[PDB]
Formats: sequence, structure tokens, C-alpha cells
Amino acid sequence: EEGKLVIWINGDKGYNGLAEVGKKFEKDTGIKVTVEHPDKLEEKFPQVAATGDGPDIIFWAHDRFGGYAQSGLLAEITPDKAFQDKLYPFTWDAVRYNGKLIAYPIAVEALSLIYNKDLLPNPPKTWEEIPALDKELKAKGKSALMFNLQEPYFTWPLIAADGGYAFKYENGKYDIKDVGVDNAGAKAGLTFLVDLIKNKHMNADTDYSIAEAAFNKGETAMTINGPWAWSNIDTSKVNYGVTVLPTFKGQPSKPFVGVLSAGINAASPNKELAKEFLENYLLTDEGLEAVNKDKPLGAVALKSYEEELAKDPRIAATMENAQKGEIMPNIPQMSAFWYAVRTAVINAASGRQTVDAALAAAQTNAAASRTGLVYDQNMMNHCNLWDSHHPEVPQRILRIMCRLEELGLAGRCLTLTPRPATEAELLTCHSAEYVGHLRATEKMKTRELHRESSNFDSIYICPSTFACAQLATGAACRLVEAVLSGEVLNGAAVVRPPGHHAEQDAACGFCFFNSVAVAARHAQTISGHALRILIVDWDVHHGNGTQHMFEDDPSVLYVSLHRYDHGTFFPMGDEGASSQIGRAAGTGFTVNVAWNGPRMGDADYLAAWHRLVLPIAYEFNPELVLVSAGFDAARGDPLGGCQVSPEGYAHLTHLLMGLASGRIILILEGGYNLTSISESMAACTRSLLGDPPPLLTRPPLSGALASITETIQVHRRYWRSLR
Ligand SMILES: OC[C@H]1O[C@H](O[C@H]2[C@H](O)[C@@H](O)[C@@H](O)O[C@@H]2CO)[C@H](O)[C@@H](O)[C@@H]1O
Ligand SMILES: CC(/C=C/C(=O)NO)=C\[C@@H](C)C(=O)c1ccc(N(C)C)cc1
Ligand SMILES: [K+]
Ligand SMILES: [K+]
Ligand SMILES: [Zn+2]
Repeated sequence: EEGKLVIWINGDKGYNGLAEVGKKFEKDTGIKVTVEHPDKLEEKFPQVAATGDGPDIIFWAHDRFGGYAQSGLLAEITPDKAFQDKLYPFTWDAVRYNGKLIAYPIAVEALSLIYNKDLLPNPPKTWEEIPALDKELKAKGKSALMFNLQEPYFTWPLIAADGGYAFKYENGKYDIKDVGVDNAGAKAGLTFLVDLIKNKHMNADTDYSIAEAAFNKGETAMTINGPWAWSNIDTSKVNYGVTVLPTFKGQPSKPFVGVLSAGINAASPNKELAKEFLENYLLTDEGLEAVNKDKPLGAVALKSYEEELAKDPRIAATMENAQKGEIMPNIPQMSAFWYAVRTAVINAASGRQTVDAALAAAQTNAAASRTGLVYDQNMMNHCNLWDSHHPEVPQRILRIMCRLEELGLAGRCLTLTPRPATEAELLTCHSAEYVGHLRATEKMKTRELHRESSNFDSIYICPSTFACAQLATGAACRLVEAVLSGEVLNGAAVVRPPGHHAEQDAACGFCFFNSVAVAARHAQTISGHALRILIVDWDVHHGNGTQHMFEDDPSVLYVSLHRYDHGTFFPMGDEGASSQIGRAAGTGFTVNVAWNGPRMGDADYLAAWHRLVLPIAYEFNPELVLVSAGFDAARGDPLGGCQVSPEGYAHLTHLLMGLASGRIILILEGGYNLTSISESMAACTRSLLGDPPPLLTRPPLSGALASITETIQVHRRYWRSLR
């Protein structure tokens, strides 16, 4: 930490060549330089940098660096004017933010039309030729064009062709409120891309690895990639040329030009050493050549070595595309921009969403991603007719919303309008028999309802009970549709009655329709395949209904922490035991952390999060996160006997946001202390809105730690993150 020097750089670059520079630096001064390449490190770095941890030196394109600087995660760079002249002036401007410098420039990288020179000696200079050109090749069992579709960076040069742009630039300023994502040029651009996939030319499944292996095996005429790719293309038995990007509507393609940059972490005590390595060991003709021999950097920022590299007709072709395109903005809103376009492209190019709809949703979130709120006051109609002392009261959801408005959190959200669940939605998790039974209760009276209520375990029914349960589930499904279509990033569904106890053909524990489960299955239908879903049930009671509903499903990872009391705590079974790991092909996808005894608190739940939940969750890698967010495990709750603070819930929430690219949906379950649940829900909503987690306090209970490790033992043979 003070005697070392660790550096991060993306896996597509030449990290091995950088290690060699770290070896010729370790030998010179004695300091060991370790270079690792984490996945999704542009997301990983701002996580650790905030909480003091992280690498000494960060490597990435300049577009992300302004976000890091706005959070004060980067150290200010102070090079003398002598070294300043050593690079091109336009590269320094890319890493200049709010006056200060915040990174060392390394190389300029722009996309190019790499193409096979054998199967296709003449590269089409227009995008419009490609479908016809694919016809002539698809007969010979060969494709025409394949490139990465899972990242918006690769399809952007086509979107920007006819007039699409991110944020408008005038003078020195970027107008956050001026976005050209849903304008004609951008729409015409993506429309043409989707049509390629519409007509069986390109496949939507195509990613970086698939597309590279296709071109390298000589079964794809053209591809789109950066200088870094060239190295792998050489070893390949493929003769390749690099030229200008094809035109769209007679317009030159405009790729988003990026600059490979190196920043110093603010928490690094090794700053001076950081300055020494980057300036006098990396940014030299010798150092830059070491990396470039591994993977081509492109057009480097260093004047001396650039003159040598500029003889390359490929680098010249890289400069041609870069000049026709535009240099990426460094403003801290780029992260929200790239996520919007990523969602829009994936959605539209699949068939789920349309060009008009997808771009319209992205247009609204280029500046910042929104958080959705969904709630209906009519859900208060469901009430107990013979017992006013029952804890599941209509005041539960009102007190929450009323508190969200007091703190002004509700206004900072994008309030979604709910709707009843369609018959199809409910039939995915509940039988038509049980649904009909429950709808029949609508026209019963208090006497008939009493006998009807005694048919189930811990249930009260009133004439409104069907409309409310139908609304709670339908509301959560609306939230699903919102997140999965780029309307929001994450959201909260303040609803009642609860649902995680509801079985397929039976009501139980104040539940009728399992809203979380229906939402899970619903999410998989609108995507059209078995989407990977994570369900975290941090309610103080075990969600027996949810577990049984996905007991054999390996596409839905269900995690639950709850009072067990040796099978005595409600719902009273052994179904919530730690040894219950699901069955069949879903074995290992049912995780039960079972508490023995009361007073489980913050330190207890945080222990489980770091030792079990997060490792398993990350290995599972969900594409959507649903939370049975009951707050009866909270402090001051009359039923749960636990002491989790609102500050604690905020941390648990904020920690789960690193999953599924931040796609989370908190759906309310239990919680019966009006002040405790409204406070906890507010603290959670704060975390969802990007607000920083508060400070905390109180060692882990021993019996809790016993409980935790007890269930990792049973799961250690099904999860490598537990080994
Ligand atoms: O796809 C969005 C992505 O675009 C850019 O990332 C590039 C990067 O610049 C290249 O060096 C290489 O790693 O390909 C990446 C895309 O796969 C932006 O730099 C990045 O912020 C953004 O997420
Ligand atoms: C069903 C349940 C938990 C539900 C939940 O929160 N699921 O998530 C708790 C039951 C066992 C309970 O303890 C109880 C206590 C008092 C009471 N009245 C004073 C009316 C009614 C019920
Ligand atoms: K639970
Ligand atoms: K499961
Ligand atoms: Zn509960």
C-alpha cells in the first residue's frame, strides 16, 4: 500500500507489455509493480476509490475521467511545462477538467473498417451496399460484416452519421440539456442497423469475442475494431486491410474518439512514485513501444514516437476516421449517456423495443438516469374488518409515501402510474382456480369472508382484497417494464398486501399474490428468454412462497435471510432451513441464511453480505435484481425482534447496486412499525438516487456468524466464490 505500486488497465489492451515496463522499473528502483485487469473496471474503480481502497493508477479512455474528478477520486496532476510540450496539446485538453489536469494522456484510439483482403479485395465505401454484398457472400457460406453489438461504442459511428450526437458543443461548454439521441440522424442510423439484423444478415447475439473469432477464422469479410485488435489479427491466418468507415446517406461515419489515459488515485500514498513511473518510464519512446509491441496503442500522444508510428497506413487510417469523428466529452454525465445508448441499442436490435421508443427513452436519460416510484392510494382499501389491532394496516404505505415527500425524495423520483395485473401475469405463478376463488370474495360480506379467511394460515379478507392484491402485483410489473426498457435505472414499489408468502394455490402470511415472483417471471417474458434474476429476501420472515415457486429454476437465484428459531418462527416450517438448497437443476440456487435468536443487527447483516450474498450474487451475475424489501427486521419492529438501522438498510441497498449494471427493484413486503418502515424506506430510496451511504456503528453476533458460515458450507460445492 505504501511500499508497492498497483495499476489497472482494461483486458483488451496490452497489459503484458505494461508489465514489462513495470519490470524494467522494479529493477531500477526496487518497487514491485503489479498490473491486473479486472472485469468492468470502469465500474469497479469508482466503487473502491470512494471507500479508500483501489489501485494506484487507473487506465481508461478519457470519457469517464470527469466523473472520477467530480467525485474527487483522482489526484491533481502537476507536470512541468517541459514535459507538457512532450505531448500534443489536444491530448492534454481531453484530460483537462475544471481547470486542473486529472490524467496523463497516452494514445488516441478510433474505430476503423478492418477487412479481409482476400474474400473482399474491394471494401464498400457505403453502409447501404452491405446487405446486397452479404447476399453474394452468404451463398459461399461466409458472412459480410460482424462486430460487437453489446457495446454502444461500436454502433455509434453509424448513429452519428446522418446527424446523431450526444451533448451539443458550443464555445467551450457542453449543454447538458441539449441531447441529440432521438433526433432524425440518430433514428435513421439505428433504424438501418436493426434492419440488418431484421434480415438475417447480422445476429444480435454477436459480441466482441464472437465477432473477433469470426474475422480471425476468415469467415467474415469486414469487422469494426480499434488498433488493439490488430495484434490478434496478425497471428491469425488472415490478410487484412484497414481503411475508412463506410458512409451512411452519403455521410462519413463519425466514431467517438477516445484517449487512453492514466490517472492517480487520490487515496494513493504513492503519488510521487506514480508520477515517476508514468512520466519517466511509460511516456517515453521506450516505454510506449513496449506496450505497443503487445497491443497497438494507435496514435500515441508522445510527439517523438508518434512520428515513427505515423508511417503506418493503418494508423493513418485510424487518423482518418478520428478526424471525421468527434472527440468524446469528459463531462461526468458520460456514464449515464453510455448506459442509455447501451440499453436502447440492445432493446431495439432485439425486437423488444422499437427505434422510436428506445431512442425516446434514452433521450430522456442521457444527462442522468432516473429512479422510478410506483404507488397507489387505493391499495389502502384492503383492511381487517374484525381486528383493528392487526399490524398489516393501510397506514403502512401512506406513512412511507408521506415521509418520502417530507424529505423531498419523492419529487426527485420519476413517479410511475400503476395498473392492475393482467390475467396472464397472475396465471404465470398462480392457478386459475385460486385466482377465481379470490376474485369471488369481492362480493362476499363480513360473515362469509370470516369463514373464508379461516381457510388459510394467518389471513384476513375484505371486499377490497382482490383489487388491492391485483394492484400490488401489477404495480411491480409496471416497474419491471420501466427498468427493462430504459425508462428508469432502478425503482421502488410501495405496495400492499405483501406477497412473498403466497403459494400457487393458497394464501398465507398476509399474502395473496406473490408480486415479486410474478414480476420475476414477467421480466423473462418481455425479454423473451430465461433472464437471470436475483431475488434478495431480507424480510424477517422466510419467503416460503417465493422459494417453492423457483425451487427448480436455475435462472432465478433466490436468497433469503430470516428468523428460524429451529423451525419455530413463522412460517413455522423446516422449509427455511439452511440445508434447503432447492432441487433438480436448481440445486444451489436456493440460499437460506437462518437466524437462531433475536437482536440480529447491522453488523450481522453486513457480515452475511460480504461473506455470502455478494460473492454468490456476483458469480451468478444477474441481469436484474428484485428485492423482497420487507422492513420487519428493522429496529423497533414489534414482530421481528431485530435491530437493523435505516443506515444499515441504505448500505445493504447501495451494495447491491453493483449488480446487474444497477438494475434493482425494491418491492415492499413486511414491516409493521410505521416510523421504522418509513425511515428505512427513505434511507433506501436515498441510496437508489445515487446519494452516498451514511456512516455506521457493535460487533457481529456469534450465533449469527455460526448461522452464516453454516449455509456457505452447504453451498461451497456449488459456488466457486465460496471456496
Ligand atoms: O461501449 C461504451 C464504452 O465506450 C468506450 O469504451 C471503449 C474503449 O474506449 C475502448 O478502448 C475499448 O475498451 O472498447 C470500449 C468499448 O467496449 C468508452 O470509453 C466507455 O466509457 C463506454 O462505456
Ligand atoms: C404472519 C406474520 C408475518 C407476516 C410477515 O411479515 N411476512 O413477511 C406474523 C404473525 C405470525 C404474527 O406474529 C402476528 C402477531 C400479531 C398479530 N396480531 C396482533 C393481529 C398477528 C400476527
Ligand atoms: K427473508
Ligand atoms: K432457485
Ligand atoms: Zn415479514
